[PDB]
Amino acid sequence: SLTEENAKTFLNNFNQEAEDLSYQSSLASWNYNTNITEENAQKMSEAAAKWSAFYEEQSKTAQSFSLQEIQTPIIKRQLQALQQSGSSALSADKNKQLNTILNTMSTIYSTGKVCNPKNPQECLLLEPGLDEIMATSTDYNSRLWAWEGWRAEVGKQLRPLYEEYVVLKNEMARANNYNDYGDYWRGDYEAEGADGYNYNRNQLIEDVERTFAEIKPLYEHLHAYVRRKLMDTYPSYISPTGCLPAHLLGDMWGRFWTNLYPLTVPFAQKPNIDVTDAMMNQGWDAERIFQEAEKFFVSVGLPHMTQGFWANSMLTEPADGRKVVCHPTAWDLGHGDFRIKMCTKVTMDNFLTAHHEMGHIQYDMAYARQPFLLRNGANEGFHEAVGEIMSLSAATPKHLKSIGLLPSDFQEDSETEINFLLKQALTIVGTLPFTYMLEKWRWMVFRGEIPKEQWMKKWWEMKREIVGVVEPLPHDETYCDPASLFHVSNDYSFIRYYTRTIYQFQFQEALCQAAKYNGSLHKCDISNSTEAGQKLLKMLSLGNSEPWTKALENVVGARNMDVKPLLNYFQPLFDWLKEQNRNSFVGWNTEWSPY
Amino acid sequence: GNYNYLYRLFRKSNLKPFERDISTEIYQAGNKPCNGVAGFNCYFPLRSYS
Ligand SMILES: [Zn+2]
Repeated sequence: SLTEENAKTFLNNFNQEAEDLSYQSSLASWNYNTNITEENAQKMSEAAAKWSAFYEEQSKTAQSFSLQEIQTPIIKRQLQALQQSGSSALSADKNKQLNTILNTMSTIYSTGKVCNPKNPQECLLLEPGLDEIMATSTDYNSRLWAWEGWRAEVGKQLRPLYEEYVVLKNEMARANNYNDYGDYWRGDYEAEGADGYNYNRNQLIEDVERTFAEIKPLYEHLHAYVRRKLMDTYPSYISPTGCLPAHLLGDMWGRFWTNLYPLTVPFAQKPNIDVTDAMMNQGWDAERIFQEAEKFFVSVGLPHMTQGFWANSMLTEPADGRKVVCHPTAWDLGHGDFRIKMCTKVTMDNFLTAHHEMGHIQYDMAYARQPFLLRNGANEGFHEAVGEIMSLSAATPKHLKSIGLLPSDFQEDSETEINFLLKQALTIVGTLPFTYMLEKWRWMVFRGEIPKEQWMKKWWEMKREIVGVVEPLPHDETYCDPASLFHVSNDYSFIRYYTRTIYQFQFQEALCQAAKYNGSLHKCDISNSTEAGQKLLKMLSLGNSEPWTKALENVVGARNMDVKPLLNYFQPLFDWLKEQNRNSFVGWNTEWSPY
Repeated sequence: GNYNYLYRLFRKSNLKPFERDISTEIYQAGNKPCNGVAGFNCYFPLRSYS
């Protein structure tokens, strides 16, 4: 009769219909992504519209229950997760303007070519024919020209769209009891209701700033070492004491330094042993790859996969008559249906990707016992963290030696260990400061601390001091540098990549100290360990029903971010970096400019 | 979807052993008369399995 029973009945009625209505949309989307044709695309619209209309109607009707008299945490959490109205708080005309601005920005990012001072009949777009110069080309006057053209052609018209997008997002956030759009994004980390595990919205910022504080010397040493290694190819261009150039890196934006591995290598003579050229001599298949993945996954204490999983999943490329978008996905269709859509090849890259998707498959079925509203993560970082630890553990050299991939003659050597540590570092250490800087820039832009006439004054200088990257050519108050990313072009949250890496290291350490392991943190695995692997299964049963603080405290023992497995991971790498960088100058100054 | 089979979702009280009810009355969760229409705080007690 009172509020609790009515709210429970409304939640039950909503969950009775949503579980059936969302399944149709999920199944149609899976069919489209697997069988993209002219009929699935138009079939998307009616299912999506029906599901969206039902969800909006339920969200509107989920307001007559006040959030003060609900004492149970489950129903309060369900009502709050059903209270978020999203963009419906905006006016119809304002929502139409926001939609058309987003569409225009997306279609501008989709198009866009470059102009060459040489023969201009060549056009280079976002096709992989353009990033090859930035990743593989080792000469000058091409990568810099490509970067300048990309920032000049599509970097001009993205400014007027962004000016209106910022204010519209701020208005939409303010319409939902928020201070700014950055506050709305940070609200995902806000959890209310606990006994010592309560977390505040602003504290996230505080939990970020000191995190970057503990990766100053390792990143500075990596910057100095990569600069010194680049000196040989560019003795007259790279300044020994100055910051690294914006271009000439291993990425368009310097986010990923993976392509810098061939140029920056400790010992090029090392074979860098790989067993990709080993499955042909004895016979292997993609089905065998998935069988090995599931056998390893059930060797830790995880349930065996369903029979229909192997029947509804695509593991090899179709012969003819069907087209696949060629993107690895792990669909949760609903009603106990799970599928993997990806093309599997004979390569350890596909092996690692299959294990990463298998981690998601294990995670998704692990919360099948929730009333359709708690079937998510406590925070947005848990989803991609599950697949990272499984991929890391199966990639360990000891793991490959347990399945016959490695002959029982070569055990371990130090030089290959250092090479592997460096190549793994130049995928995370080189991207953490960039992510932090971009997130901070966006946060001050949305807060209002950066004026519209000084944008192209704060984006660069921080990159000169936080990331250690200096521009090759001046940029005035007419360009829009940060809008050129695909992530930025649409409403994507970028802080998720900053925290998730921590979750990649925090869990694994806790999964290795319970396996009677005393060695290096980068050489431990959870194979053949029933206990080391039970903790993750126990924790993978709450989702967002409990605060992420409690789930973390019961899995790793740390209530907040205590991120120091990275230093234990790359410990020989840091020691070697300190040893090598002795007759040099570690650091950079925000005064030098190449031109 | 096999929408033939149905089941009961909302009832005022529990069922006695070896009891069967086929009443199609609207279950009222709120404190206001339903008037025979399915509006607020009133839903059908029978759902499908699909
Ligand atoms: Zn993933």
